[PDB]
Amino acid sequence: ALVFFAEDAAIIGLAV
Amino acid sequence: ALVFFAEDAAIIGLAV
Amino acid sequence: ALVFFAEDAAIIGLAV
Amino acid sequence: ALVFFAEDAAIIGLAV
Amino acid sequence: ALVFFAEDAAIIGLAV
Amino acid sequence: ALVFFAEDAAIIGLAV
Amino acid sequence: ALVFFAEDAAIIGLAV
Amino acid sequence: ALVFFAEDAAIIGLAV
Amino acid sequence: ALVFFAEDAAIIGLAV
Amino acid sequence: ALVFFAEDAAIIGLAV
Amino acid sequence: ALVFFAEDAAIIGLAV
Amino acid sequence: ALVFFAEDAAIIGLAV
Repeated sequence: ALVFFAEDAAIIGLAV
Repeated sequence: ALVFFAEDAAIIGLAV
Repeated sequence: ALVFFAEDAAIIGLAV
Repeated sequence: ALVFFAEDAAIIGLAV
Repeated sequence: ALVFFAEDAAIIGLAV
Repeated sequence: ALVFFAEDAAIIGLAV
Repeated sequence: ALVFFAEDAAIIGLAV
Repeated sequence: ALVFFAEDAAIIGLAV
Repeated sequence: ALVFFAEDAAIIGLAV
Repeated sequence: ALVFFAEDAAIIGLAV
Repeated sequence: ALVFFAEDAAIIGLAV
Repeated sequence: ALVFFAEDAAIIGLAV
């Protein structure tokens, strides 16, 4: 799976 | 809001 | 073009 | 995280 | 199918 | 323009 | 609604 | 940044 | 395949 | 046009 | 919910 | 990388 990143604090993974 | 990242140079935020 | 990032290991570019 | 909405019944969250 | 919402006035469905 | 919605609290517009 | 464009020939609308 | 196009009238930019 | 357009200068194709 | 697939039962087309 | 498909091996569901 | 599918004929991969 791919893991995108986004700041939400911390930078979290968004895994697909 | 979430902040995505992209290189455009520098790595800019893309906020949603 | 923009370059997004994703972990796949290593963090790869995804260029648009 | 953001929560989008969609009807599926009920209107469910889609969290990112 | 899922139905997203968007204001366009009225709030319309966007069905997928 | 279209206005999507997301909970972030409050439900904010995301306009396109 | 918004109308995006894409070549498919001709350039067609994609309406949302 | 990239600029997408959409008819909304006129054809507007959507910049990212 | 579909070809989207974006200004980047020139208007480039983005083919899918 | 492209036709994506999704299970919804049956696997339906999503045409663009 | 919808289930998209992607090869990752095996073809996995991506449910929304 | 992930490989999505779309009919375009044949069903082609779309790799990310």
